Amino acid sequence: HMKLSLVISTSDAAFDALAFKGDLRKGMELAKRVGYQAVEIAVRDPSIVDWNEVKILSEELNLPICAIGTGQAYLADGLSLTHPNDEIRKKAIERVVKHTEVAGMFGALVIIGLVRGRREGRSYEETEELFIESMKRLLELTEHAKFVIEPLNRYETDFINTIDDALRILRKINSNRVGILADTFHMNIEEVNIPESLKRAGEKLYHFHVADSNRWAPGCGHFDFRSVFNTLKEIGYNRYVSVECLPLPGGMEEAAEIAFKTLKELIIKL
Ligand SMILES: O=C(CO)[C@@H](O)CO
Ligand SMILES: [Mn+2]
Repeated sequence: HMKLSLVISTSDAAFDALAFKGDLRKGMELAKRVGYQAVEIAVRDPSIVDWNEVKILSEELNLPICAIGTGQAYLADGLSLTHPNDEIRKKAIERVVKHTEVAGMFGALVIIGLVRGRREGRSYEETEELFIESMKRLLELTEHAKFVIEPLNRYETDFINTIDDALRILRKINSNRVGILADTFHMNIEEVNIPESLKRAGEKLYHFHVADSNRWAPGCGHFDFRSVFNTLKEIGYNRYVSVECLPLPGGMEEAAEIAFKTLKELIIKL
């Protein structure tokens, strides 16, 4: 009952509103043509996008938006939920609230990846406490939003690198509106035994990102997707499997097609 989704890259609408709209339309039409059941997007600042135009596009194509990424809020705007400057922490929370407003229009998950920030020379314990405070604030501020924490590899952050790191935090937050997003590219570096890590996540696995070991289309590296999909079946995972990969080999369209074929075969034989 798993469903396949495609992450589509979009230009920043502040830089070029027409480019954003063009990228989005092209990406959603590509997704539908290949066979994906939903798309996933990433936006830096939701306040500059016309979301009713996006919803019309989603309706016309019968293509839901299943998740909204937030990482550029950190990479471009320096906003972090654990920033040592409480003013920036507040601005980060305010930004992510705007992401939840968009997510509510689509029934989408809000991804908490890089926007959580890094240790920045501090103890893990302090960073974790600040993060939990910020997540609790986000939950107090929202009635329906659902969040997923994505463990990322050591080169992207030193805060939450493993599924176990995230499960520990979920137990402290204590809300079913926060779960885990596992990403096979990141797990290939950070997890000891990936099937075991996913069993530990269990019901807390709310979303799934796939890319091969080199972050190319699934099928084009050496990651063992077979064992992963066996485990997803065993834990009863029935939500989205979202392709978040480099446009390789051979560009965005070719990568999306290769990814779909690889994943579809695994799912159907499972
Ligand atoms: O995996 C992610 C976002 O899901 C980060 O590495 C940024 O691409
Ligand atoms: Mn990811």
